[PDB]
Amino acid sequence: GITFSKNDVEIIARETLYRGFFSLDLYRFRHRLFNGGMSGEITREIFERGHAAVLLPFDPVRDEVVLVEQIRIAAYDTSESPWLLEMVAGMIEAGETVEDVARREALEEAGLEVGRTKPILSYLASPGGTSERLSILVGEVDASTAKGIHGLAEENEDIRVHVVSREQAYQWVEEGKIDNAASVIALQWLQLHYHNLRNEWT
Amino acid sequence: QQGITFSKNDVEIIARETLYRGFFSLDLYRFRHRLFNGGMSGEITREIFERGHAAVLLPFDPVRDEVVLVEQIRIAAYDTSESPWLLEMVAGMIEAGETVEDVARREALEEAGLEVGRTKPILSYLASPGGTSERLSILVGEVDASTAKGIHGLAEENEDIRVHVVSREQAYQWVEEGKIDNAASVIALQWLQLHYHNLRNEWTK
Ligand SMILES: Nc1ncnc2c1ncn2[C@@H]1O[C@H](COP(=O)(O)OP(=O)(O)OC[C@H]2O[C@H](O)[C@H](O)[C@@H]2O)[C@@H](O)[C@H]1O
Ligand SMILES: Nc1ncnc2c1ncn2[C@@H]1O[C@H](COP(=O)(O)OP(=O)(O)OC[C@H]2O[C@H](O)[C@H](O)[C@@H]2O)[C@@H](O)[C@H]1O
Ligand SMILES: [Mg+2]
Ligand SMILES: [Mg+2]
Ligand SMILES: [Mg+2]
Ligand SMILES: [Mg+2]
Repeated sequence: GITFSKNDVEIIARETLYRGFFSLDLYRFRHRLFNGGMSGEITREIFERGHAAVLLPFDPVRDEVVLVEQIRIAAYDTSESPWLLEMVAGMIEAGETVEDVARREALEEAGLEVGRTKPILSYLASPGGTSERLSILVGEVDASTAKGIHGLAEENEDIRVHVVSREQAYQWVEEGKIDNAASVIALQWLQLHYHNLRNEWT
Repeated sequence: QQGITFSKNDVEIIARETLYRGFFSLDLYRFRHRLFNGGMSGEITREIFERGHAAVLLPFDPVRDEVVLVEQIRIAAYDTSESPWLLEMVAGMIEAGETVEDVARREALEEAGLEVGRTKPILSYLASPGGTSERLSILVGEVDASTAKGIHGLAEENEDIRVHVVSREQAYQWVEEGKIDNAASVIALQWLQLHYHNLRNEWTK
């Protein structure tokens, strides 16, 4: 496994470079080197935007997945369209749990009640430049109740529900039609675990 | 089956404003877009972290069923991880005029001392598109894991990297256990777990 621990790094200071809806911080730190020495003082720019909960809504009876479609303008420059097919997800605020956020967002974004849940994985989105961690759950849903247009208007959130079969969703990952990290991770996990999960939940 | 509903013709980007520029940038996108129930939104603003785009290389030894991991500190992991040293894929930013393949091969040498044989695309993904534009394009690369050892990275860039060789099965079990938990490695190693049988047959013929 890894070589060094938090006993091997000192964060000297963090400087807020930008404070708005999100923050950008300069971390100043020193750390042990693999060759046996200590680094000098290093600085890194880090995008601070909190952490998120992600829900894969899976119907184990029908072998169906619920996707949500919404515009993500940051996708515009490298994608055919900025509207993406994604997992239910939202930011975790102070004192909330991953699972309570997932359930609130499943209701607000897809009109879905969630039954049983299991953790998938918790991952760092891009840890060279952002602290963001996302914790994915799979949630038992009745996909026949998933339809229509959702999202909170007062937050300029406009979301369309799509229901597909599991195999169809995974085909869309293979084809590049679904290409955001949270959805790729969740649906690859589903393809590796669906036999046991469907058995557990049926 | 239809898929997504709207295209770039359905969104108007009114302006972008750089709010902060240093090594990276934070931009404010100002835009309007079509609504599903009809009509156009009002003006919306989003803060977007701009850091360019990256190439990622999963170094896979098909003879040995082994993967090469690189360990380095990622200080952004500190607040949510037991240690900021992460086990990762070879990866680097893509400079203008460069291909994903060119970057992947260069970084394999710089970060792991690895010569790469054949490559195949895995997947290209958006890291976190609600708040960053970053796209990462993953290749799998054919390597001899018996050549993978030691300390690498560019010291003049304060890049200090240690090579680890593990079995594919061990690497994937570490994803399941949360010991590997950065997106690029998770995506690449899940893909490998779904495709290694055919990939080994393809590359050992
Ligand atoms: N946050 C930072 N702030 C300042 N300088 C930095 C930073 N990150 C890197 N540098 C400088 O830039 C040099 C080279 O950075 P390269 O190695 O091509 O990129 P990558 O591997 O870091 O990022 C690639 C992906 O993997 C990661 O997970 C990222 O999140 C990306 O998603 C470093 O040695 C530093 O001097
Ligand atoms: N970039 C932004 N700039 C300004 N306001 C924003 C921004 N993003 C969201 N808001 C405001 O905050 C509201 C709620 O945004 P949240 O709870 O985070 O949900 P989510 O699904 O968007 O992001 C969750 C993850 O998925 C994505 O990939 C992200 O990268 C995350 O990783 C928006 O409707 C706006 O009012
Ligand atoms: Mg959301
Ligand atoms: Mg929401
Ligand atoms: Mg790198
Ligand atoms: Mg490098």
